[PDB]
Amino acid sequence: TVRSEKDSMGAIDVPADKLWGAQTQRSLEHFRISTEKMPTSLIHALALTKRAAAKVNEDLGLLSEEKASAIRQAADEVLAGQHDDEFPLAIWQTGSGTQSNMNMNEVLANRASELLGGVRGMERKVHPNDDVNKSQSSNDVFPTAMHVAALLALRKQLIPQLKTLTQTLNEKSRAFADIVKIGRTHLQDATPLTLGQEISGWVAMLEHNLKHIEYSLPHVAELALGGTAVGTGLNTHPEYARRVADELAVITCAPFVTAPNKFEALATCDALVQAHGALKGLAASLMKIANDVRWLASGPRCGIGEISIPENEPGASIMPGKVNPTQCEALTMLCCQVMGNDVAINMGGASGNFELNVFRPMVIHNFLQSVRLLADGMESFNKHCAVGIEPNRERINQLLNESLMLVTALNTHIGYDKAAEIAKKAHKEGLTLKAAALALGYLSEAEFDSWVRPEQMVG
Amino acid sequence: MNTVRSEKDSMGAIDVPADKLWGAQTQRSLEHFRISTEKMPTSLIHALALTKRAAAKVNEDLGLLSEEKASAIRQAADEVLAGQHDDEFPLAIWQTGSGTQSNMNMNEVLANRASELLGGVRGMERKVHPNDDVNKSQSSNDVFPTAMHVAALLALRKQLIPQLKTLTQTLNEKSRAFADIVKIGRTHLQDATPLTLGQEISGWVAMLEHNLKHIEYSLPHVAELALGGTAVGTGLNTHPEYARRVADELAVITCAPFVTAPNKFEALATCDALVQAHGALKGLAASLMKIANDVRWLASGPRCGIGEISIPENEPGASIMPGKVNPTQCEALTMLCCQVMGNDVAINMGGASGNFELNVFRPMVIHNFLQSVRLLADGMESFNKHCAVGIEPNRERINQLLNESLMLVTALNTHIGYDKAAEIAKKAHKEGLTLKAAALALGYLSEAEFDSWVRPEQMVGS
Amino acid sequence: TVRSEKDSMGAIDVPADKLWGAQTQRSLEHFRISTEKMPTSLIHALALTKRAAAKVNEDLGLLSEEKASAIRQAADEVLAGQHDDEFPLAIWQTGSGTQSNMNMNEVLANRASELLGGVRGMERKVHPNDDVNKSQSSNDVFPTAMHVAALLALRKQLIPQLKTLTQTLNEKSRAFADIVKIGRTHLQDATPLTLGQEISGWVAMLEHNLKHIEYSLPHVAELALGGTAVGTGLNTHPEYARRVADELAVITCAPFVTAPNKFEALATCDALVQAHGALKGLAASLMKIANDVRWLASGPRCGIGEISIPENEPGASIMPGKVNPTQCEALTMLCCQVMGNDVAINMGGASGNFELNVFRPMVIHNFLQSVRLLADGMESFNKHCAVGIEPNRERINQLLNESLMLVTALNTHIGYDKAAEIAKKAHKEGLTLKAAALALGYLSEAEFDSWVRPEQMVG
Amino acid sequence: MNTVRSEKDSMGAIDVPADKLWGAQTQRSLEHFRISTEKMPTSLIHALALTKRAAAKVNEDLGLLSEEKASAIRQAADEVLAGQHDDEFPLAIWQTGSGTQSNMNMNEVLANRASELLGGVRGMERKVHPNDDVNKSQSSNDVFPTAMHVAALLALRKQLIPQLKTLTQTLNEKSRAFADIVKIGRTHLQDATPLTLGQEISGWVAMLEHNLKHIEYSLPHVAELALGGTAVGTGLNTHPEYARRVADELAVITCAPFVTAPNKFEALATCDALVQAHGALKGLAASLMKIANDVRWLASGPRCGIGEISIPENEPGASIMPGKVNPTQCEALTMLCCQVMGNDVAINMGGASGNFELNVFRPMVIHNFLQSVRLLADGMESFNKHCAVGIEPNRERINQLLNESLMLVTALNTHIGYDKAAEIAKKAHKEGLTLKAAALALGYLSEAEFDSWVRPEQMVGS
Repeated sequence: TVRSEKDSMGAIDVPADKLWGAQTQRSLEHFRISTEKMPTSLIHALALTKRAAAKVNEDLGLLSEEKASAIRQAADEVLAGQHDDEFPLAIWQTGSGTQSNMNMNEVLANRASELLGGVRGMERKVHPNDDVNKSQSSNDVFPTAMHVAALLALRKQLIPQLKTLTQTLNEKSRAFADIVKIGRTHLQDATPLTLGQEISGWVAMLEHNLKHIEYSLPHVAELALGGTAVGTGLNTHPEYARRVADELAVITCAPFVTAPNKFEALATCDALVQAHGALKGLAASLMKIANDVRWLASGPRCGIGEISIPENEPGASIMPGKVNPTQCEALTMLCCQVMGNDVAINMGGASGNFELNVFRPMVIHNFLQSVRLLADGMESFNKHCAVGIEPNRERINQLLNESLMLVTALNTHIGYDKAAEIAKKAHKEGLTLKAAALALGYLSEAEFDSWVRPEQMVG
Repeated sequence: MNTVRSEKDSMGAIDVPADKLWGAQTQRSLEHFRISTEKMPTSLIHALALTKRAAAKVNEDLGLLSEEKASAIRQAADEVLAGQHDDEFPLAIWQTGSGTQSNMNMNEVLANRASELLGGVRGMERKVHPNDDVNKSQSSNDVFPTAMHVAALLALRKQLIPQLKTLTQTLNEKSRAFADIVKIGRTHLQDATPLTLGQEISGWVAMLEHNLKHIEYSLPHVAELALGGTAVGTGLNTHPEYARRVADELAVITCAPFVTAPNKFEALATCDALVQAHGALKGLAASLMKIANDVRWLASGPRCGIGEISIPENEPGASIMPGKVNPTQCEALTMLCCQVMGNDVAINMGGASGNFELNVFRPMVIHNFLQSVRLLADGMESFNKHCAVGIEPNRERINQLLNESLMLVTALNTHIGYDKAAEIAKKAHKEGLTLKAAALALGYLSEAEFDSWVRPEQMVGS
Repeated sequence: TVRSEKDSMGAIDVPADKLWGAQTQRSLEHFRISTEKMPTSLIHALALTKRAAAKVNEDLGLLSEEKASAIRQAADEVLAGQHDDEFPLAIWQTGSGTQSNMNMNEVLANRASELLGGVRGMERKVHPNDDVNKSQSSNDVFPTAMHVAALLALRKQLIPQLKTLTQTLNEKSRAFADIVKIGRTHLQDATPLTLGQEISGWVAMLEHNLKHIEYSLPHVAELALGGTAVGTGLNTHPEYARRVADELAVITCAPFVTAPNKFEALATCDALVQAHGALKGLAASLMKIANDVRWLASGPRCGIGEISIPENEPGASIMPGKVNPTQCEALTMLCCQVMGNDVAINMGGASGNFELNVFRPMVIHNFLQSVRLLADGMESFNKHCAVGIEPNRERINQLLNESLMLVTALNTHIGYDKAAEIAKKAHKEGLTLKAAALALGYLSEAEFDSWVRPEQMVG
Repeated sequence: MNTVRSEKDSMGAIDVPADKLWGAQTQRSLEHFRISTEKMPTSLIHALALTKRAAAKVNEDLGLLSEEKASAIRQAADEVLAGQHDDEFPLAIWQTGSGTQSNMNMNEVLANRASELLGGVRGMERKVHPNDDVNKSQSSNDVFPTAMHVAALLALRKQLIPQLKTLTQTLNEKSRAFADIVKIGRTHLQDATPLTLGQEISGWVAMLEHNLKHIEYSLPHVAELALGGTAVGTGLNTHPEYARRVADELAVITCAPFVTAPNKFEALATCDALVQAHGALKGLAASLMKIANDVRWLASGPRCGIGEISIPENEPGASIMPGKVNPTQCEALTMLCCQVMGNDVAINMGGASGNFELNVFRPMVIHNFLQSVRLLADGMESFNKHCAVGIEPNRERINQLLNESLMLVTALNTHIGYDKAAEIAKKAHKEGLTLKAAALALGYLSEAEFDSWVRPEQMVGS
């Protein structure tokens, strides 16, 4: 049931049906904190980092072709989802990510040994440190995997979902471009704008956010690998850093480059602090959009009720028309989460010392969570709410013609002071605008219905 | 004034304005920390003066400081407390992290002024000395945390708690006045089963009562004072009774229950009492945000929103959109509640960042803490007098919304059965009818039966 | 492989080997956001809430004994860990927690049906809404489960671990009460204190934190159950609210009470905002303690090096004595997490509207995570670091006698000005205190070794 | 002054101080929002004056405002910009959430002053009118966000970016000066393989260069101006060229690349540009915290810490502990970096909280944003001139730590083999010896061989 594996501290029992080794087993004894583990995206990024290092070590004559090929095949198995239960370590581990680095070194070594016709354990043919970790430190591997995971998740999950939601809202803005509704400022009745114009604000927000996120990508694409322990690259080949960044760029099809300054790359999480700044901006924009949708849909009788949204959940038959805006609630909740995650990231990023920032597992846990939340949240909100937004045209028109600020249209005809008098009149008593205007003899009713035209008041 | 006076410290001489009472170390800090515009708040300056006044009294009691000097120092401190020397404290929040520079600012101003009170002069011929006399038995390391806690506890007791109690009382009066006004409930922003306006306001009242208790629970820790720990917490070379005596003297002159900190190492190395007390303040900010939002949403309109209540109209804006009045008290309150949340993060970072024997994030921690107390106290005071005391129901609008909603339909269940009641609600919703119109259209009851059976006052409990 | 279950929206396929129903299945379609699910503590609290409601409904004659007993037995199976895979829903769901409430209603109904000799599915003998949810709303059930989970986790996990760590540090403070070391303020050489005194500061911090956490418990013990949809308790028995709080108190052995104001209980998360305030205070204290430990242990040659800590991880044989303070790193990282979690909670708690706060899954996700992190982190730091803190007595004494601030001891003998002169002398040149004092003739060397006694300088 | 002048708005008459230039709406705000002490910063007041000056010019160009009135309004605005009217702006941050009250403050002051410039008087007989003239073509809803962006962009361009560039240059000079000084590395706070002091500082330089680029990427969005959107974003009843013309005029008078916002609905409904730009500022705060901490830790001592570098000694403290000087510039910087983090949270909450056509958390957002810019700009300026320009290595201490560490042992591997080198390191660690002493004790090499083989200058790359 168990196997005895060894490190420099001695022997330790490891489950026979697992591929990790002594160091992973010790971490399981020493870091039994909560339930958060490395996410799949990070495990995959670590496997890609080892795959690239193995290829470059082979190219430089430092690692045999048979070992380099077996390591790459084992890494491909991780990427293919064959070893998810081989990565049991907590986020709340050593702050450099050493334990997860060793987790990957041990799993890949034991598995590559089997691929070469050998066995897992201390008789293995491939060695976690001398082979899988060759030319590397935990110090430069872990920030490399952080940036690989972050850049790929932004490119493959978040940005596509952001574009998809933007396109849906752009279509809605065009479809509702002629529907005049009442504006609200301070929650109070204002002047008209079209529903398409209001939605066009949401679209412009999402377009701006995309640009801000795109501006953060070049820094995230810079990789620490090759800085080794403290940034000098001592005892590495002078071409290794460029070569491994090039290999990661080839195998991921993403524009990874070696970090021009390895001291900044090891001592900080600055690229992720900055990139997460753009994500909390997106969270603030999505919060506003989600709130507008649920407030506009509120009712069906005692709120605003200007739009309808899809009803996705069942309800009591005695309560027809209570449609809780549950996609909006999920989205607003995750936006709060992103704001909190930003604070955790900022504290970790502010807290480097000398040659190494050792808040890294926590920083990447928060960062990748925010990406998942925003990407999946935008997908969910798009599919289950935004694509189905529809106007309640009768309710929109009823509210539009209730606003006393339609009196704006009378300025050019009878002057601001008499328009302000009609509005103050209708407000002080319980009268409409036209009832107030006719009681003052400032115009005829035909003059009113010809001059007060909301469709002419939207620019 | 252009003319200068030469003041000296152990590093040499520096020119200070001739018309000012500070000395060399104040001038060095003023010149070396030209960072933004935030200065020590008056509450903290007063707390520093109180600290020096108490130390002078105790040093005299113990025979360490002459009556003549101790009395002059206390007289100078009383001038500061009376508001006669606000312009003598020019230093930034963004100074040394222990607040040494503001400690020295008080030492220098009080020494120069006490010298004048003894018939002497300000400057290097002074009769009273900032270090040997005004700072006797003290370090910046125990003085500044003491002033922080004195300022914080007095602000909580004298400003925040009374304003919280006043706002709670007003809302309790409104809850009682509106106890019989049934309105539509809202959950998820959707129409829901009814409750009274008084019941809804009673929730706000209960929130403020709970917040008061949480704040009260934080006060004993803030009442613990570092004074007597001196440089590292050991109290080296101070009188064994000094720490208790100075806490007792501060308790006397402030009428507040200050005590000496039982562990001076915790008192110097952390801002933990303020981190915890600010936790209660951010709780209050979250409650006040919710109350303020309920008020402005319920008041929204006057025609295109909810409009269930009216609030006082206090100012117009620009002439564009004539007669439009906004819930500006609610907005000021929601804005300051956001500020308190951000201040909590800054405080938490400073509080988490002590090293060894001293936390040196102190000016920033106390700047944020006292700001949050001002914002919450003054904001509650303003919201109360300019909005809450004048909340009124719009009874016709409340009834219109309630009676035109679908949420009174369950009152029909006992009379006609669930199935017919649900059929009525479904028809009303699909066809845009009131429940009464749908029920009459189906022939399931008479108008008189509907009016007799559908009683909102029977659907809210007691 | 599948079963057809129904709700008011129609039929939907549910895995035959699962116990949930139509509403849980729909939630799995509509809320596919990230990976965070309800934690076990919350699932168990929900099961306890249903168990108590079933007992009270039976006592009041509203639910048959056979159904109430079967529901309680099913709930006990959940509490016994027999149904962990029956709760698949995301945190990022409806903001009231309706979906997880229905998840529990459906699992308990289908299972209780089997316990009565029936089947799962639409032919079941126990019904999720009419039976398992009787007298309840999602609106009052979910905040009840939040408070049950929070109070029990504070009482059973966090507070015991806090007391355990405090006791360890108290023992260390006593053991090192006579070891004089150099104080540091602003990172600079100060006057002496004992190592026991310095550790006594950590102890006092943890004692204060315990009191603050204890002060938060009475509010968390107040339960919303019985407020139903909006707080009025419409269509419930007048004794139900008190009875169900009493039953929860009996079955948990914790002092639960019914909330005196159900409107505050439904419309806010205030008790948890306040309780989390105490937890972020503990995080700030633990951060400081952990930082003191790792800085005091830094080295072994180019830092402070005043204490040693256990070495739990292997290292390269060529690098003996590099002992990374990995427990300190895990602890400081989770303290940053708690600070971020506090911001997320504060935003959710500030964001209630009218009768209901609908940020609840996110609030409780963060709150229970902070409890796990702090409780498990204190356990880990205690077992794997704090219990093994030891002084490096030679290094402590070497640094103690290096500080020029030992010149303080000369004030009472030769006066402050000449003491300040000796210190300014030793600082300006490259001399010790005694070399400077002898070169000035201010004292003999016997006078120096008799007057400068650090053990006499600690109070 | 006790004497009053009666000023009027649409709600009635109110007394204002006779010696002040503001009007009825300023007085109502002053009296109704007595909340704490934070007021509009001078940068924002100036940005409001610039906005009014540009609107007056464009309104004149379009034939909507007489030359005589437009010129007098611009003259009054120039007086504000010249610092002649700071005491005329008494309003709190904690006012209406749109900033209407400060919009009206500028309208009233400029109208009353422009009236005087035309030979008229202040008050209700004035010749120039706050609403019809100074606010022509405008709403508070587009004026306040415009002033926010004008103040923010100018502060970033004129204060923050130049100070960031200056500090970067200083640290680059230090990196070059110390390029040959090998020191011990530290990872996890533990002794690690060596690098040069110049390499370590080059990390700080690279951090500041990256931060500059991130800040620069945020500027185009802040340059977009809401002016022309009026009340809800439609620009109802304004000239079709007004929005472009006023952005062009602001670009001319500020020499900054302002443009009209392509979507006025986004510009009114959000503070998104400032939420994003502040994200870059909190990134800079995290970098500066790390740099400041490296400096104070490396300078720590002078005898019981690290002590690898020396920094300027700028002030003493109190006489207790004589001659002890603290890294006070580092402390001010770390404190303000904490402040920026908290300010980010307050900004994010305000930015997330818009509703419908207008975000009404604006005074609080801009208060925090401009504070962070002042803190970071002035803090970098202060840290540079009072600390960074004077960083110096303690060469003997650096060499002592390096040579007495265990981390040079790998230099022996190629000469005696890994196994003997590891044996030497293990013996040195267990017995408290230097590597040289352990190697000699084992008889594995000579002292001359050790000195020849163990070359730190060969262990740092290039």
